[PDB]
Amino acid sequence: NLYYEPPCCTGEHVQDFSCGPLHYKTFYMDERNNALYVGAMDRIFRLNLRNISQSICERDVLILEPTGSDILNCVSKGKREKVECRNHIRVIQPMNFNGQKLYVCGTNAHNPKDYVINANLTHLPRSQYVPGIGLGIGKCPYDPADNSTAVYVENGNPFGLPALYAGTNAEFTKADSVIFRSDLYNLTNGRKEANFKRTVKYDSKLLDKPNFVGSFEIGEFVYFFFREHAVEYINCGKAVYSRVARVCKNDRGGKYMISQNWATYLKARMNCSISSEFPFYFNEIQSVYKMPTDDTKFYATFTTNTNGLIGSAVCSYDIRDINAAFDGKFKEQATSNSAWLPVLNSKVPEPRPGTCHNDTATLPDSVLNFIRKHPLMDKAVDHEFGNPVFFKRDVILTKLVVDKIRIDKLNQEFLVYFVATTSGHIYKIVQFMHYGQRHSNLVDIFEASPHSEPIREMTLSHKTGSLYVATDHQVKQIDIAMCARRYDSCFRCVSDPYCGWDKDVNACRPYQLGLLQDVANETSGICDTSVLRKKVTSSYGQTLHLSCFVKMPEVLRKKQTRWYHHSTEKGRYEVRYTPTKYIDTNEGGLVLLAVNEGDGGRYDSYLDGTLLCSYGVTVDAH
Amino acid sequence: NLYYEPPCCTGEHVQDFSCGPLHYKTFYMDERNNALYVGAMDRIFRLNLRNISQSICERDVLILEPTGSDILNCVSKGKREKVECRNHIRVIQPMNFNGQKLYVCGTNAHNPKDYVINANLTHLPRSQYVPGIGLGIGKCPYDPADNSTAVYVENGNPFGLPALYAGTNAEFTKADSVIFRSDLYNLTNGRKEANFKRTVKYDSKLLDKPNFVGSFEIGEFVYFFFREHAVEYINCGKAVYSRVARVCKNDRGGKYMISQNWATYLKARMNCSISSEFPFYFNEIQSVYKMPTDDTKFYATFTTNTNGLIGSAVCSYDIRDINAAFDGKFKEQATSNSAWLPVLNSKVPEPRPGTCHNDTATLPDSVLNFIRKHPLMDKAVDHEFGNPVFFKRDVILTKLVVDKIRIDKLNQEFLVYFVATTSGHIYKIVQFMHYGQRHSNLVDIFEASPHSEPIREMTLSHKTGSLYVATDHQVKQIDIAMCARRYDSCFRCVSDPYCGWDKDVNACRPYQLGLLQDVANETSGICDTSVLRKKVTSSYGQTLHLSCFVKMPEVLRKKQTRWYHHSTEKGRYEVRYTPTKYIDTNEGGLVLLAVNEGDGGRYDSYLDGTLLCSYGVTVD
Ligand SMILES: *[C@@H]1O[C@H](CO)[C@@H](O[C@@H]2O[C@H](CO)[C@@H](O[C@@H]3O[C@H](CO[C@H]4O[C@H](CO[C@H]5O[C@H](CO)[C@@H](O)[C@H](O)[C@@H]5O[C@H]5O[C@H](CO)[C@@H](O)[C@H](O)[C@@H]5O)[C@@H](O)[C@H](O[C@H]5O[C@H](CO)[C@@H](O)[C@H](O)[C@@H]5O)[C@@H]4O)[C@@H](O)[C@H](O[C@H]4O[C@H](CO)[C@@H](O)[C@H](O)[C@@H]4O[C@H]4O[C@H](CO)[C@@H](O)[C@H](O)[C@@H]4O)[C@@H]3O)[C@H](O)[C@H]2NC(C)=O)[C@H](O)[C@H]1NC(C)=O
Ligand SMILES: *[C@@H]1O[C@H](CO)[C@@H](O[C@@H]2O[C@H](CO)[C@@H](O[C@H]3O[C@H](CO[C@H]4O[C@H](CO[C@H]5O[C@H](CO)[C@@H](O)[C@H](O)[C@@H]5O[C@H]5O[C@H](CO)[C@@H](O)[C@H](O)[C@@H]5O)[C@@H](O)[C@H](O[C@H]5O[C@H](CO)[C@@H](O)[C@H](O)[C@@H]5O)[C@@H]4O)[C@@H](O)[C@H](O[C@H]4O[C@H](CO)[C@@H](O)[C@H](O)[C@@H]4O)[C@@H]3O)[C@H](O)[C@H]2NC(C)=O)[C@H](O)[C@H]1NC(C)=O
Ligand SMILES: *[C@@H]1O[C@H](CO)[C@@H](O[C@@H]2O[C@H](CO)[C@@H](O[C@@H]3O[C@H](CO[C@H]4O[C@H](CO)[C@@H](O)[C@H](O)[C@@H]4O)[C@@H](O)[C@H](O[C@H]4O[C@H](CO)[C@@H](O)[C@H](O)[C@@H]4O[C@H]4O[C@H](CO)[C@@H](O)[C@H](O)[C@@H]4O)[C@@H]3O)[C@H](O)[C@H]2NC(C)=O)[C@H](O)[C@H]1NC(C)=O
Ligand SMILES: *[C@@H]1O[C@H](CO)[C@@H](O[C@@H]2O[C@H](CO)[C@@H](O[C@@H]3O[C@H](CO[C@H]4O[C@H](CO)[C@@H](O)[C@H](O[C@H]5O[C@H](CO)[C@@H](O)[C@H](O)[C@@H]5O)[C@@H]4O)[C@@H](O)[C@H](O)[C@@H]3O)[C@H](O)[C@H]2NC(C)=O)[C@H](O)[C@H]1NC(C)=O
Ligand SMILES: *[C@@H]1O[C@H](CO)[C@@H](O[C@@H]2O[C@H](CO)[C@@H](O[C@@H]3O[C@H](CO[C@H]4O[C@H](CO)[C@@H](O)[C@H](O)[C@@H]4O)[C@@H](O)[C@H](O)[C@@H]3O)[C@H](O)[C@H]2NC(C)=O)[C@H](O)[C@H]1NC(C)=O
Ligand SMILES: *[C@@H]1O[C@H](CO)[C@@H](O[C@@H]2O[C@H](CO)[C@@H](O[C@@H]3O[C@H](CO[C@H]4O[C@H](CO)[C@@H](O)[C@H](O)[C@@H]4O)[C@@H](O)[C@H](O)[C@@H]3O)[C@H](O)[C@H]2NC(C)=O)[C@H](O)[C@H]1NC(C)=O
Ligand SMILES: *[C@@H]1O[C@H](CO)[C@@H](O[C@@H]2O[C@H](CO)[C@@H](O[C@H]3O[C@H](CO[C@H]4O[C@H](CO)[C@@H](O)[C@H](O)[C@@H]4O)[C@@H](O)[C@H](O)[C@@H]3O)[C@H](O)[C@H]2NC(C)=O)[C@H](O)[C@H]1NC(C)=O
Ligand SMILES: *[C@@H]1O[C@H](CO)[C@@H](O[C@@H]2O[C@H](CO)[C@@H](O[C@@H]3O[C@H](CO)[C@@H](O)[C@H](O)[C@@H]3O)[C@H](O)[C@H]2NC(C)=O)[C@H](O)[C@H]1NC(C)=O
Ligand SMILES: *[C@@H]1O[C@H](CO)[C@@H](O[C@@H]2O[C@H](CO)[C@@H](O)[C@H](O)[C@H]2NC(C)=O)[C@H](O)[C@H]1NC(C)=O
Ligand SMILES: *[C@@H]1O[C@H](CO)[C@@H](O[C@@H]2O[C@H](CO)[C@@H](O)[C@H](O)[C@H]2NC(C)=O)[C@H](O)[C@H]1NC(C)=O
Ligand SMILES: *[C@@H]1O[C@H](CO)[C@@H](O[C@@H]2O[C@H](CO)[C@@H](O)[C@H](O)[C@H]2NC(C)=O)[C@H](O)[C@H]1NC(C)=O
Ligand SMILES: *[C@@H]1O[C@H](CO)[C@@H](O)[C@H](O)[C@H]1NC(C)=O
Ligand SMILES: *[C@@H]1O[C@H](CO)[C@@H](O)[C@H](O)[C@H]1NC(C)=O
Repeated sequence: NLYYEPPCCTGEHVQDFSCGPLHYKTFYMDERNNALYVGAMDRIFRLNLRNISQSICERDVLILEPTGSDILNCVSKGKREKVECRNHIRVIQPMNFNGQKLYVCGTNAHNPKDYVINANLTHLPRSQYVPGIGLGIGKCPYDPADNSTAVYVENGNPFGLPALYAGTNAEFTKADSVIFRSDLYNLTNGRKEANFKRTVKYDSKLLDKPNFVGSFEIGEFVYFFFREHAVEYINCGKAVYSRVARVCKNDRGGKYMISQNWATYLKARMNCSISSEFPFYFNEIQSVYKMPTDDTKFYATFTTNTNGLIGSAVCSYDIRDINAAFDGKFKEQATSNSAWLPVLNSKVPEPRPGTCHNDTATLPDSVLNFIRKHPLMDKAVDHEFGNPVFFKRDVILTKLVVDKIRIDKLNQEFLVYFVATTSGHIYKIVQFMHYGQRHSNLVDIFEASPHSEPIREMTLSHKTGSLYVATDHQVKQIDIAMCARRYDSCFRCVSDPYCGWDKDVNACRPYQLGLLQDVANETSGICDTSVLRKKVTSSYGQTLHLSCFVKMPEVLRKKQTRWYHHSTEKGRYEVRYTPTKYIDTNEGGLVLLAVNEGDGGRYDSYLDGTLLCSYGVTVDAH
Repeated sequence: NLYYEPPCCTGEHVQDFSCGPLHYKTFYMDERNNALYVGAMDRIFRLNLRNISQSICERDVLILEPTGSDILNCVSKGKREKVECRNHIRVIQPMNFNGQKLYVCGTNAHNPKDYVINANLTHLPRSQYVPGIGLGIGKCPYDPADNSTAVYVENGNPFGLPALYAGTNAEFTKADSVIFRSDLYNLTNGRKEANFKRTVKYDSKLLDKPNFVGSFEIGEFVYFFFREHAVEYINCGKAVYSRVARVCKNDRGGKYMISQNWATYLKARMNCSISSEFPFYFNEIQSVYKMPTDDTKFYATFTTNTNGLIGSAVCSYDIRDINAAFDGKFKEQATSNSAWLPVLNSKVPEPRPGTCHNDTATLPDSVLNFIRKHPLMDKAVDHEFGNPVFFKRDVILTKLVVDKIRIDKLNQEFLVYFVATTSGHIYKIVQFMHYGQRHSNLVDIFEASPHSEPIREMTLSHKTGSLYVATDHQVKQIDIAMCARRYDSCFRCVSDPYCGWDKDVNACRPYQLGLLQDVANETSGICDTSVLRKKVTSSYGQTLHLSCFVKMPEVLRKKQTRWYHHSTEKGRYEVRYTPTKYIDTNEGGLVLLAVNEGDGGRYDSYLDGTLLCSYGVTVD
């Protein structure tokens, strides 16, 4: 009766875009030009970032479908031509080539093909040839189901030349998982200046059935995030571990026989666990996110193995801890029958393997010999505070974006995580500090996609204050703050860091100084004077139904509702549920069966000890 | 008016015995003599097995408290005098010595002491001395919080002599975990005939912080069940594994320098996992149970590590799978920096290590050298069907007992597991077979102890049809079949293997041929003619509350309540839950607000697609 929250967000603060079941995947956001590029099957879209509903299917698209030759070879004798032999876009990157243009790569019917196109989704002139395009190693997956990553890097490579860094698995029939860098071309004079870079082929010490979840350029390096079969666990069982790997941007490879291989490739296990004498590990990373303005923090989701009892967690990682693992001890298995042990630093050659050098071919061979035999660091990368930001049983958390909020006049700084689930929901998790410790609270759960439709991509725009979600059927823009629309109660309003309750107008608003807010729940009872007792009348003998929410908000549905009654000649007491007098509803409601005289009076409803709503009941003689 | 199940069982089918916070622990059940012996702090009781409330505190007890010097020395070491420095009974075993006597061992103020007493809880005459009795060191723990085990064996030991086998800690401050056999005495002539047997002292390959949960004499062996730090896991992290260890009762030890050590000690990991490409392990065994008349099956509880996300499982084991591990390949860590690998059979000496022999000192030294370096088998003992009988998230399962109901027709059988939790509850799980596949069903949950009072011991008397639970505050006898008391509905009655529904009396009775029963849920409409049916009226469109149970039984809250509405103008349709019209009640009810003309009709309540109760709604 009192509180009603409109469902969200699959019913304005929500904008949809769809041209059919085109398997939308791969985001590239250009805030300065109000553009959200979205890849799809045989297509790339340029959506209006401010309001993706204002984009038109026929206008804001560029068709990139395979040739009849590539479709023929892909079908062969037997293969699905319906989606598997289409051109699934997997890479969309900003690329400098006589101005700001887009580098695009697609699966192209199991024949990865890359392109360079204008920002307005037009081809370059037919006479315009871009050096390196269509040549070399496949730059994106052969398979639409492959989990790959890529990042186009303008600065820091050998000779100041641009290059694409990428991790991919190519065909699943063959076993060629690789982290590679494209050939270094001078795009002006067309000369190939340096050969490509790649992990040693078929070396399971470098990659063992990886699934890539992200890649970033930071400082003088490029970092890759993936999960893989844990080689160092084989003597104890089968496990999938999470990895961050690192290469120097200026890596040129070693001497003649190994010049095509990385000379600086290292990787480390990522630690996401609940701390104790027996740490509980979430071993399988699902996605990683970096704030565009912060190159020092990485936020990632991890799950247990999805067989058996399931749990998910969110952990955060500081670049100094990542690099600490790469500056620390190496791991080593001396023989195939040996334990995995740390290497004495006195055994490490000089210069230290993994450090950057302008001329890696000049490094002593002992350095290259060592790094090719010790790609794995001994240290597992420390997660901040040694515990998950957030963890949850029986949920698979996948994509995530992270926002930042500062209230400098009250000295409160919050992170807000938006984390997708395999069921199509978004978790709204706020992080805050209290007495030197980090805490989190699940602020909200809303629906972004039906259960049968997985969330394939998620990104975030600080400029538009919107979250973008891609599924197989549409793209969905969701405002990260819906204070006025979503929260009609002080109770819900003050828990959201974007919001604040205005007791004057009795409504939830975007936060500003002077509004009620308690993200950390450190002033419980702040909403007491904002609970407006609703007076109601009822005749003698008829059934009355008291309820705060029409439907209890999802994040609150598993908390305790306790009702109290205060009438004349009766002290205030808790309402015990009897079969034919007091009934509870799964929404925290109170039903009065056979109302008599003494049933009238004050009724208070508390949720985990905090006052939720109040009623004034009057009963006549009928 | 509604189905009502009264609470159970903390309040004629439940009997209590208590003489104070005496820390009741250690059961020994003598069904032939209607006795349940219970150890306690400084006390041992003999309870009437048929009805433990008949027992009298002052009459059915023998005080066994430490000497004043024992208590003095116990607090000299820095222990707490109130509880730690008392004599906690930890072993009660039947023992032949001029008749049927009892072997008793207690912690005795961190100075383990053992005794031999009569079955009626009286001391033997002081003139009568029992050879070997006196010091309990190696026989029961120093610490009341220790998890130890022991079994007294009359037959199969060297020279036909009796012996106590035990796993415990041999030192109160220093760590000396040991699996141990007492000195072989001839109790008639009083001579010490053979020395004790023990695992090599301080050898982490044999025991590494073990917590023992049971021990049994089976065939020519004694088996020990325990969990311990997983030594073969150290290169990958920290873990606790579950083990079964085995010694030959034959065992006399090797030659002169190692004569005191087992020559036949082997152990193997125990596998309790959900089967898949990535098995999910429950690694920490909590208790093990064997049926008195069956030496081929063992039933155990396993938990994940209690830090982090928690689950518990019940797995069963066949003796042949246990011995298959001991007959299989050995595990080996060649050097301290080596992987753990299986040993080529051609490298194993003869006679095969771990096999029994009348004269183990005669075994070639190479056999003894091998078995002392390779105590751990490569194979992990297969659990039956490769999956838990039953597993549950968010609960810690501890003690368990298992009953067998024999069906005459077609040689079938039900197993009923009674499994305690740390919260004081007993899970009642029936296991049944169908097309050669194993199934289980959680039939009931009831309360045997308050949450803050953990369950310390649990046993089962098939003769009396009762289980017995020991807590710090009391002993509780609970009938395993409470058909008439617990179930007042056909729905609940037919699912319990002990019970059957009688339509003539409209009640639940102990099962006999003719009553309705559907443990396997193969005739879902069996209770349709016996469901709760009633008619209700709603005036002026007031809010109406339909319901079947007073309180939904705990095991039924997991299923989905669905209401169907039959009208002459709307047909039979499932009532869609809409916030402005239809609300759910935590006890399976249906709340119709703003009743109208079209709301009238028949309302059937189904629990997971089985009819629970039906309504006839008319509106005026
Ligand atoms: C992710 O982040 C988590 C949170 O930050 C982090 O949690 C911390 O986890 C640990 C568990 O990993 C918690 O517990 C501690 O565990 C320590 C390690 O103990 C075990 O490991 C020993 C070493 O074995 C490795 O190293 C050998 C030599 O290289 C190899 O031969 C082995 O094969 C093994 O190698 C593996 O691990 C190496 C290091 O990771 C790695 O290089 C290698 O490649 C391979 O992967 C074992 O010797 C030890 O076994 C001994 O002890 C057990 C009893 O537990 C016996 O059963 C065994 O038979 C054996 O004798 C373990 O298997 C412990 O040392 C540590 O103990 C100290 O602290 C506790 C209190 O915290 C004291 O009670 C205890 O007495 C110890 O105190 C003393 O010593 C230490 C140093 O020795 C000293 O600092 C201290 O002041 C005191 O003097 C403790 O139990 C820990 O609590 C967690 N922290 C928090 C804050 O929660 C997690 O590890 C991270 N994960 C990863 C992967 O990094
Ligand atoms: C409890 O009961 C459960 C239910 O009954 C059991 O479940 C079964 O679990 C297994 C997994 O454990 C599932 O199988 C899939 O795994 C197996 C095993 O493969 C892994 O192990 C291989 C061998 O590693 C070990 O032996 C080496 C040789 O001795 C050692 O050098 C090494 O250090 C390992 O040692 C440990 O294990 C052994 C044996 O247990 C032990 O003696 C040691 O002391 C030590 O503890 C590895 O080679 C594999 O690695 C592979 O993957 C790497 C990438 O990560 C590659 O780099 C590498 O080259 C290799 O490819 C794995 O780590 C597979 O054999 C099995 O194969 C499928 O496919 C083959 C194809 O031919 C087929 O023949 C198989 O039948 C199977 O279909 C699977 O991949 C089972 O599915 C599962 N069973 C059921 C019914 O669900 C559980 O095992 C049991 N637990 C215990 C502890 O007993
Ligand atoms: C990818 O590949 C492209 C294409 O090759 C490359 O771009 C080229 O870089 C070179 C090197 O910087 C450029 O060459 C220089 O260009 C400047 C500017 O020239 C134009 O503008 C002037 C007006 O100021 C006109 O007069 C001229 O005709 C051009 O239109 C010149 O000033 C440079 O001249 C010096 O060096 C020449 C030899 O290299 C001499 O012949 C000449 O006399 C000049 O010498 C004087 O200056 C030197 C220092 O600059 C000094 O060392 C001498 O002693 C002497 O004092 C030179 O021609 C070229 O224009 C670029 N081309 C394009 C299309 O941009 C990219 O650099 C490459 N990418 C990467 C990452 O390497
Ligand atoms: C790239 O990375 C992604 C993400 O990490 C990988 O995606 C996993 O991919 C596999 C294979 O495609 C998926 O597994 C499938 O899931 C299907 C949907 O199953 C759910 O829904 C069913 C109802 O329709 C339900 O029955 C099913 O239950 C089963 O799984 C439960 C645990 O997941 C288990 O408890 C149940 O008992 C039961 O076994 C699921 O709830 C299913 O129909 C398929 O048979 C198959 O299982 C995973 O869902 C993907 N995971 C995620 C997080 O998206 C992808 O494989 C990677 N690519 C490569 C090449 O490796
Ligand atoms: C802000 O913080 C306040 C505390 O700092 C919150 O108030 C408290 O909230 C808790 C619940 O989180 C209430 O909890 C109690 O829980 C115990 C134990 O609970 C368990 O056992 C029962 C019985 O089996 C089981 O049913 C439950 O599910 C639990 O597993 C109960 O015994 C108590 O009766 C009570 O329910 C506190 O009562 C409550 N008040 C105080 C003063 O602690 C407050 O809700 C927070 N506000 C927010 C988050 O908006
Ligand atoms: C022998 O085996 C036993 C069973 O496996 C082992 O038992 C474990 O013993 C430890 C320590 O004695 C217990 O840990 C403690 O739990 C208590 C009480 O916990 C409960 O109450 C608190 C509130 O007071 C609540 O927060 C918890 O959630 C519990 O509800 C704590 O107060 C202690 O600080 C400590 O954490 C284990 O709980 C217990 N586990 C089980 C399954 O019984 C025993 O340790 C073994 N003996 C030896 C010598 O190792
Ligand atoms: C623990 O110690 C107990 C006390 O000694 C053992 O019990 C004793 O067992 C012996 C059996 O050897 C038993 O003796 C029997 O034989 C005696 C002599 O008999 C022989 O002599 C006749 C004629 O002299 C000859 O023809 C036969 O071939 C044979 O060689 C008899 O005098 C005696 O009455 C009896 O028949 C002892 O009586 C018995 N002692 C007691 C107190 O029971 C016990 O065996 C041992 N436990 C184990 C497991 O070894
Ligand atoms: C005895 O066995 C029958 C046959 O399985 C049980 O009926 C079935 O119960 C399951 C749930 O255990 C029902 O499944 C569910 O369907 C809903 C709606 O589609 C879905 O949301 C759930 O995820 C689940 O899949 C199933 O519909 C139902 N079958 C029929 C015909 O009603 C019955 O509950 C068992 N009875 C007892 C007392 O165990
Ligand atoms: C985002 O764009 C869509 C489409 O242009 C807007 O939807 C329209 O809303 C106006 C006024 O509310 C109507 O007159 C149109 O008929 C709507 N068009 C469609 C296709 O529904 C939407 O309002 C825009 N949202 C924002 C926040 O500007
Ligand atoms: C088990 O023994 C208890 C204790 O003797 C019985 O409880 C008593 O029942 C008798 C009647 O048989 C009453 O006279 C006593 O007042 C009861 N005492 C208590 C403390 O309850 C109990 O009835 C016996 N149960 C069975 C099944 O024999
Ligand atoms: C407890 O049991 C012992 C052992 O049977 C009893 O002691 C016997 O008492 C009878 C007399 O009734 C004597 O003839 C035996 O010689 C005794 N045997 C021993 C080994 O002492 C004792 O009387 C019993 N006590 C009670 C109270 O029943
Ligand atoms: C390495 O290259 C950078 C950039 O070209 C340059 O500034 C630096 O001086 C070089 N250092 C050496 C030692 O060659
Ligand atoms: C071992 O002793 C038992 C009984 O003591 C006997 O039956 C068996 O034959 C003996 N075996 C050998 C090899 O002496």
